[PDB]
Amino acid sequence: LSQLAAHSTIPEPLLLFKDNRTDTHPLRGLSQYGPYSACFNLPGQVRLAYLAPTEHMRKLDAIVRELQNPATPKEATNYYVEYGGFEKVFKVPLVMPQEHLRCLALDECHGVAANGNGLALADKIVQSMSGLFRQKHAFDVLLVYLPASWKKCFEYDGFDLHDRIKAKVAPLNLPIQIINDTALTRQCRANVMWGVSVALYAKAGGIPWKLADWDKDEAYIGLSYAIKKNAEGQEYTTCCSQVFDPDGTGFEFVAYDTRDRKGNPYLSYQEMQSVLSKSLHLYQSSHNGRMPRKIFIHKTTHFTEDEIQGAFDSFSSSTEIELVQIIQSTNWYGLKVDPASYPVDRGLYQPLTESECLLWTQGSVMGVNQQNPGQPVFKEAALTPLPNPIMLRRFSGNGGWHATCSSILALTKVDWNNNTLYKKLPVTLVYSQVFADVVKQTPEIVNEIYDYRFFM
Amino acid sequence: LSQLAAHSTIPEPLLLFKDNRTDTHPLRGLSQYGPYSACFNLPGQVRLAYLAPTEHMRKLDAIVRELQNPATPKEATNYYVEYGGFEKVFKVPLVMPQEHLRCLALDECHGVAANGNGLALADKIVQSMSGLFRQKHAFDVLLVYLPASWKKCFEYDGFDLHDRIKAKVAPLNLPIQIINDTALTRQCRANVMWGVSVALYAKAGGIPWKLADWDKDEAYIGLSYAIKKNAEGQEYTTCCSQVFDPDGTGFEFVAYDTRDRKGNPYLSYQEMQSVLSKSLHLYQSSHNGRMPRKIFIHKTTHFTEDEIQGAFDSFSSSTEIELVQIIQSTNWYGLKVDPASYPVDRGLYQPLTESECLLWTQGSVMGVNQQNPGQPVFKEAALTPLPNPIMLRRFSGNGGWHATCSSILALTKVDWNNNTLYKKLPVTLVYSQVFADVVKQTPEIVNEIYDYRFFM
Amino acid sequence: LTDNEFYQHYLQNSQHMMWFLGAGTSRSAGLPTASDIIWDLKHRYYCLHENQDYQK
RNA sequence: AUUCCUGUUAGAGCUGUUAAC
DNA sequence: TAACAGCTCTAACAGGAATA
Ligand SMILES: [Mg+2]
Ligand SMILES: [Mg+2]
Repeated sequence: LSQLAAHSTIPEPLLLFKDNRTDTHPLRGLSQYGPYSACFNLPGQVRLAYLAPTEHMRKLDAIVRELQNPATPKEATNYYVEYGGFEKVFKVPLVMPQEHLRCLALDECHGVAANGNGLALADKIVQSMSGLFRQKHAFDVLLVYLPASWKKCFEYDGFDLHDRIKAKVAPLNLPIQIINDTALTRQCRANVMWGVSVALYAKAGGIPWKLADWDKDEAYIGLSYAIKKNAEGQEYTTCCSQVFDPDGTGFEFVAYDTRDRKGNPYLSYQEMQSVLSKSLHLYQSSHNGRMPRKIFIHKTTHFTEDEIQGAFDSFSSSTEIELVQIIQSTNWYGLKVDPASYPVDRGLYQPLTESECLLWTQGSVMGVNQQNPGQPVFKEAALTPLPNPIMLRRFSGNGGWHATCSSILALTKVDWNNNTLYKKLPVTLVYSQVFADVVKQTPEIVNEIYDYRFFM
Repeated sequence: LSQLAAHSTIPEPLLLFKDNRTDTHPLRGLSQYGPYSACFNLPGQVRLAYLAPTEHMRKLDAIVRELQNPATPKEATNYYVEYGGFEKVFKVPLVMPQEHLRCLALDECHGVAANGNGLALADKIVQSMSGLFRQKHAFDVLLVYLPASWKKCFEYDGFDLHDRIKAKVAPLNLPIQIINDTALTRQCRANVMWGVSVALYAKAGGIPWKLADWDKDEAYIGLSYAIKKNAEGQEYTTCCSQVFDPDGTGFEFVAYDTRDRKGNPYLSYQEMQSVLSKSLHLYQSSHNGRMPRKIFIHKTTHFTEDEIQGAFDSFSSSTEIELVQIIQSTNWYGLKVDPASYPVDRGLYQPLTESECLLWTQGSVMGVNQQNPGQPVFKEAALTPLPNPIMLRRFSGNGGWHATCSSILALTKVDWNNNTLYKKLPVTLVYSQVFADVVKQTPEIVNEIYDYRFFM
Repeated sequence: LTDNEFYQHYLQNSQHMMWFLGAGTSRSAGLPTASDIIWDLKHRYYCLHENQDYQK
């Protein structure tokens, strides 16, 4: 009775890179081959701009210089790869801004920060951008710096400065790479350089890497929510992200609102149907009208009867729907035996119940070790000694745990904002949660949809 | 035989304002709803500085002071609405410049006024404003005042004072709104106040209004030229402009030189394909890299056989190129009968022959007039008794007069420098002409592209 | 009449109830409405005479 | 907020099971 | 609708760095 169903370890998903080469290590492949989207010239050159107070601009130009020159990894050398220099590794020059492409924040921002007013501080930071907006064509990415003296307005109740800035500059189409003092004072340098460089390339152009072995006929959907603590009650702001590989070479990753008020994170019949309608209409527009054949709707909470009925009735019979729920905190945890020195291989899925499975999005990864090749690497070794798996509670499917598990595993590796090897959750869930935070901070965003490069 | 093809009256295009409240009449919509960028709060407060001889300094204060007070129109009262002041109409405070920002024209300028040296006067004015180079963050718009005593150097053969001043100041990236005695002289105060208020708000970085429901996938190119009277021959300066709408909410308007020597205003294969490739890259940079699905080109003269092929070879198959030539001088003119008491409706386009149509850019507009409500308004009733229809000659568009006619009609309404209802030409043509003058005066501008807010 | 009382009235006597459904239920059945039909017709009409790409 | 998710402190949201009203 | 049980989530903080 102690013998469970046999598991199968899904191998490490391959990532499409420069010249359609595949390598499961993102940074190693980027150094070796280059970005997938560099095959075409979406970014001609990464022209930057600075927005910071006059005192701390030297930090911005210093960090840009550090991006220009190669760096070596000091911490987590088990996984990271030596930086080859932005021009060498992304095959595109990184242009330092000239005098007019380099703005100065108003001194009134300091007064507002001393006053402890987050809303007015974000408004003033945005209003400082007019000098660059007269030259919006000149630059591609704006590096907004915030001095530590503004910490009092960085994060407090009912507010978040980063989300407010992102929601204020998203309709203005300019990507923004916010830099705090943390990126400056992080012990290691190759960490910050790799993260900032991949973010800069994604926000100026896009697609640093693309997941291979992706059927063009599947659209993956992830719903996630956030809470705004009202004085009387609460507001549950839920938003949905969508990923798919279209007929064109440009892999698409978008997010959107879901509309009024919600008291619970469970969508009703009409709201679920409307969101799903918007989703497959977006897919059809990106697929010249072709119907999706596989749909994956990942939700952090269980689908009610209304949500499943809305899913069933929104599509036609030809498009099978894979309604799956992702559980983050679970009691179970495993230990590999042959007992192994390193924890269980990443990607092992263990069918517990006919509808509930354990997926090991965390765990040892093979073939991505730089030093002592052949040794396994545990991404979260610093944080945890063992990997905590997630629970997939399939609410609607025809058959095959492998089909959804491999899709989730491949969706855990295409977060360009993530410096590390993978993510505990699929990019759909994480982007839906990020956009949920953004919408909760700024409710007047429900009108439009946005690409990933805006909010990553 | 006296029967012509049925004319079609294109409706008056709508303009987008704050909270996306559409209106045909720009100033009335500005009064009722405010600037388009008011929702984004992009300009925030507007901070402006002065640069004039001290003997006239007070005048500037006066007009600026009178910018902050209501004004009631006395001339063209049939169109102009009551002015409410910068604080009320634009929902934005007008900032009194401090003594540190306020500058005085250096004395030797007055002396060179006697010498009749335009280049020396312009350079001396630039050196006078050089005290404002370091304090670029403090102010947004500079208000250069040229006294009537300098009229000797205002305009003379081969030199334009305002053109030279703006050509010198644009590479330094600081807008100026040159003010002469005309703005003070001019009887109707509300007319000038609307003009200066809109000009200053748009020069700060805001957008007073935008084309309602404008397609973001169409780019409207416009090429114009200017004459430099060389000693031996002639010089033709050709420059292009773009008025496309980026993926964001705001919209762009940028002109650039088409470039070594030209004796004819017809771009060759190489030059035309180069300027169109630069335009294509400019459009790609804003829309993440998406092709323009349709391109409009407005040239003042006919397209050559080589020039059409040059325009074609610069784009892919998906792009639709509608080459159009705009002719202002025609023997035709229209009379409206039901004999209408008011001239022929604006936007009434008459297809004369295959690839030749008559567009009535000038004409009566319904519902715009303020006094005597419900009556047509003729903007140019002061100058001409009847409107002069312009003529479109099509060279490349596969089909459809409606697309080009509506596009041009809507384009003649987004000239912020213009304080009247519309223009005779699309903003592409007029801004290409203005930048052609700027480049012809100053040859050292050909390298860089510039926004409309500088030269407007 | 509040909706709950209407539901109770209908449930009490549901054996004798004609239904009348005109063009309102079709909105939610995945088929175009009257306005959608009008806009489709306008699209075909405009694309036909003014020669413009239909799918563009 | 270059990143990652490990914990702490709390509250909700769902399900229920009773007692009702 | 008022408690009570579990399952799971986010909301604020804090926090150190890949088998030693
Ligand atoms: Mg980022
Ligand atoms: Mg002007």
